[PDB]
Amino acid sequence: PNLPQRF
Amino acid sequence: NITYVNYYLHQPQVAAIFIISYFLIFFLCMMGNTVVCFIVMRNKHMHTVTNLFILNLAISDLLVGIFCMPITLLDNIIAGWPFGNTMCKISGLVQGISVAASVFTLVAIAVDRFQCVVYPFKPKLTIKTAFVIIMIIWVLAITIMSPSAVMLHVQEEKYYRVRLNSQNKTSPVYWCREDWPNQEMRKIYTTVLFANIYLAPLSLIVIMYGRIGISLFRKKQKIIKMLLIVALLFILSWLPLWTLMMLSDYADLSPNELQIINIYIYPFAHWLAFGNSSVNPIIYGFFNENFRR
Amino acid sequence: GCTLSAEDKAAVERSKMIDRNLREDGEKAAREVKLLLLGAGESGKSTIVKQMKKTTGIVETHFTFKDLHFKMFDVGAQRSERKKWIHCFEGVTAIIFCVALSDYDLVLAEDEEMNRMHESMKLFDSICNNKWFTDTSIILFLNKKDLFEEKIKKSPLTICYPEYAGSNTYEEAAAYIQCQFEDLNKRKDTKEIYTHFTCSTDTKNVQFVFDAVTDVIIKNNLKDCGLF
Amino acid sequence: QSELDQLRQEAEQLKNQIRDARKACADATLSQITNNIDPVGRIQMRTRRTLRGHLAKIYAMHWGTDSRLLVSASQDGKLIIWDSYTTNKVHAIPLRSSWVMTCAYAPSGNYVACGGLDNICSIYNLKTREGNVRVSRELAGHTGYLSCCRFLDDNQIVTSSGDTTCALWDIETGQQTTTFTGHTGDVMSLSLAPDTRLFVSGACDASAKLWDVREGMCRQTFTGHESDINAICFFPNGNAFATGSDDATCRLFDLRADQELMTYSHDNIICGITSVSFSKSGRLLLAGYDDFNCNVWDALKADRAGVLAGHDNRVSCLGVTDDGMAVATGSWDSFLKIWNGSS
Amino acid sequence: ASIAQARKLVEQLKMEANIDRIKVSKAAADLMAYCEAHAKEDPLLTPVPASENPFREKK
Amino acid sequence: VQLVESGGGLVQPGGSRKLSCSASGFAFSSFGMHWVRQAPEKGLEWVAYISSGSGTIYYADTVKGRFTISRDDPKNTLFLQMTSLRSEDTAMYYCVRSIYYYGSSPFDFWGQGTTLTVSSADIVMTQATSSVPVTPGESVSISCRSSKSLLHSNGNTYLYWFLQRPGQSPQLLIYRMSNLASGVPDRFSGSGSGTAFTLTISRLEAEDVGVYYCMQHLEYPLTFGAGTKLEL
Repeated sequence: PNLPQRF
Repeated sequence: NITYVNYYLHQPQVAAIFIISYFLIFFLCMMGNTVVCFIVMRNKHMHTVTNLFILNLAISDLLVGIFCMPITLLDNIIAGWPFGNTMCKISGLVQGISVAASVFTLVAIAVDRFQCVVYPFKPKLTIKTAFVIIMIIWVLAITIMSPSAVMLHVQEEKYYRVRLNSQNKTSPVYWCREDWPNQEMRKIYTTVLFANIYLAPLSLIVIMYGRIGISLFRKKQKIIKMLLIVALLFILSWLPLWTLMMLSDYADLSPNELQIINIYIYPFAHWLAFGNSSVNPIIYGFFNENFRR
Repeated sequence: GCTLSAEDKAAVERSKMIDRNLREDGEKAAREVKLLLLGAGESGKSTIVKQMKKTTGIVETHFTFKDLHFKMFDVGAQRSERKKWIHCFEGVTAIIFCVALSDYDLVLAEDEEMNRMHESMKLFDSICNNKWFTDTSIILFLNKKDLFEEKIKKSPLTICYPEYAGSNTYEEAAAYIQCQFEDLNKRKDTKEIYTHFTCSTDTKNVQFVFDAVTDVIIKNNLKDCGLF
Repeated sequence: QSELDQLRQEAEQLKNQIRDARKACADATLSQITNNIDPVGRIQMRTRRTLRGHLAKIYAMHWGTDSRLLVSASQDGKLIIWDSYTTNKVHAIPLRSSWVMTCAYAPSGNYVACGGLDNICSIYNLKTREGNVRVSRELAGHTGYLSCCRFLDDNQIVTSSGDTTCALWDIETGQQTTTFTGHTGDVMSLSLAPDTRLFVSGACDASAKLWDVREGMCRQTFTGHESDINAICFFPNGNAFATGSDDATCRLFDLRADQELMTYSHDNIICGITSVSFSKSGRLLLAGYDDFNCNVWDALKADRAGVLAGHDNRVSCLGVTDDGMAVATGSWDSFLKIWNGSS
Repeated sequence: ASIAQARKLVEQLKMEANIDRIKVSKAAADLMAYCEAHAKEDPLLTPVPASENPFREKK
Repeated sequence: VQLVESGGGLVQPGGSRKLSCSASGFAFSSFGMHWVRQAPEKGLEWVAYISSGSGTIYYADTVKGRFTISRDDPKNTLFLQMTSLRSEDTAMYYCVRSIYYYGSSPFDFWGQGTTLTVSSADIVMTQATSSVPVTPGESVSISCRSSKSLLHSNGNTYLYWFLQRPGQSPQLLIYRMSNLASGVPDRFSGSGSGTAFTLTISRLEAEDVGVYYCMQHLEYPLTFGAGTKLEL
């Protein structure tokens, strides 16, 4: 899936 | 069963929240920062040395506005980064540089504020010293972030797929996730970042503004309120962020949990995170009156 | 290339040395508070001069108190137009004032019913509302409190301030003259008037000067750094 | 009494006779005669050099005889001798009193003078075998503050103070050779004739007076102004001089005519004039104002020929070199700028 | 009692009133004559080429 | 104004020595110091130079590295740390003062000098004449030439004229080829265009007999001429 972009 | 998700990662009605909220934060984080740039290039007494620091924060917030929040804007409603791998890594690196630079100039502005007040007589600085600090901030914004850009590239989900909006047909997804060959060590790189970017800055911003508070009472209540408001902003506006990203390398979440948070609550988290950059110019411009004149 | 002869390079070195000496002297001078002693003819000027510590010009008395070296400037000898030399004192951190309390009953030397206390009030108006001093805090010192105490016992202050409807005790009287000398300020937003009656001892008054200058440098540095 | 009233009436009659004589000698205004001359273009003076190093308000400056060395005082307790060609600092004179209000340079290039609220004109020696600048003599005797000092030679200096007096000094003896009295207000600026036998002094009483150095007697009085005269400067020819007031008007008077010739003023100009200096040919009447710029005036047509706007504060100094090569402007921002006309 | 001051003032005025004065036209003619005669010798009024300019920025 | 130097004497070759120049009566801090050596019965030769504040230090080609020059401003003393001395260093060393600014007079004062005895691109200076017989009351001229034109672009010509009376330290006569020093009578004058420079001594008398030296100051490796000897 997708892990939101770090900061 | 290859996961055929819908192209629209949210409900078309739900996406309204994302678009509208990010539009609100975008309009002000862009216009206010452009004006803050203008106000420093408008008068001869803006050629002073503190305005170098407020320009540091203004440029940092301008980069935040231009890249970072549009970056998360794309990431939420629509599927994997369509601009390509190179663009996705460049955007992700700008994100980190901007965030680190913003927190570092908050610390530096607090340093400058502290020295001016706690010790009445002090040859605090000059163009050279403060400029050096500006560049130091920038180096550290790149160096502490270097391990971030060290491993990014594009994770080709493949196992996951997309119902292409044209005809709701199969479309393998390739999100811009971090391609870490040593993923195991990164479970503590985030821990070091948590300290270095939230607490060490939070610790400092606490001590210096606090000491200013004690020294000043030893008419002007607006600046006392300013101190507390700025402290609380960084206390509870970047608060859920580190909580969330740390949670990833810490106690694992349920599958349904991880889904719910990472899909809906994390965009809200980024809203709060970019809220610091969005609220920085109003705060540091109208709280002062050397610009309000 | 360089296009500089030997003598040109040596002159550049001498210029750099002179600039370094100027920078060091300016650094020493900035960490040194400047006070301007203004006031009437003999409105407790001498007493102030004694306790704080060739040609009829500026008299610079220097005194130090806890690593805060001061330079206090007595300019009561220049019998010339004040508007022609008061512009030199722009960066002054204080405009320390000395007003005599016994002037309420006394009359000016050129007797025309001109109260000496009223003359001190007139002088205060031209310095508290002068065009140059917009951020300079006065350290007004109401001198000769003992004489006022003795004089107020018989002579009523009404002859000085008719409107005054208090008693004939030092308390109310002083409170009233302090209020009168403090209300002439028209720019209360920027500056302040730190009042204080001069004590008989010569040890506690200089503490008040220390405190007042500390507050004013704190305010100056704070506004220069930028908080309001 | 009766005698005092009679003397006052006699003085009034003398003033009326003088005014009548001046009116009789007044046939045509100077503008009409110079109405037919070709007007100058737009003077476009630009900053050729800048001189940094001062840390406070520059109050006075003076050019040397060689048109290359300049000396400026800046109330920081320093008298810096600059090399205008290379910006290099020749010397740095420490000052006992940091309230210097005037400075001067001897025509021989050996001495520099300064003074201020200390009522003391300090003569400094630059050509000493020791290599450092020493105090040759501290002239004392003036009750009021010193406003301007100028060197006649290496042994004579003429100073104007705030005690309504002008004095001529002998630096070797240290005593006032002659004291010039006659002013009712403070004398604020004086300028010496090129031939060094006469000098004008402008006072706070809105009048300009010509003095004879040897005779020690006021020869003429010049009135017409409405405020204090803060600047003065002889025409190169020596038959005229220009005055600067706080009423925002610069005026040119003629010595032989003993009357006003032309008034230099503009509607948009409301601040006073601090310093005034003529050019080499006398065509340009450079004047520094409090509105942060120096305005170039056509000395024969009362037409603003240009503006020298590069300073962030009030212009307090001005000086045109002996050869007319460049002009120097000092302002309270601790900056001296050398200006020259673009080819 | 200011009598000496008044006598000094009247004597000074009497001295100042005896000076011969030329017409303003003659003074204007002299001023114009000097301004024209020493023209083209004033670097500021009439600029000189950069070759002979010692304050030139090119240096 | 008075300079005294000490520390000289007979030295075994290959050893070390330390010369000191004591300054008195003048601001030593604002003055740059030079060392000028004079071999027995030979011409002058520049050794070292230290600028005011110790900013820059230069040396001669024949003594680079071995010699160490330093100053102590608080105590008003100039040093010259010297090691590995050869037979060519036999000379009597001088302590020369020189301040540099517009109108300055470099090489104005020359110390008495301490004696020492042991048991290219440089602007060559040529003094074709070596001995000029003179008579009192007559006008004599001395010629000195340079390989490279000394006229710099700023209008200055850096050639200095020196006078070494017998048994005395040299005194400055003409600096920058036209300006007369302080204390030297008006009878001395110099001229020249860019390479040939002449010094005219009108109405020569006693106390003028000696050796005249011409020195350049364009490039820091200063070179002194062979020197002309005036015989009475």
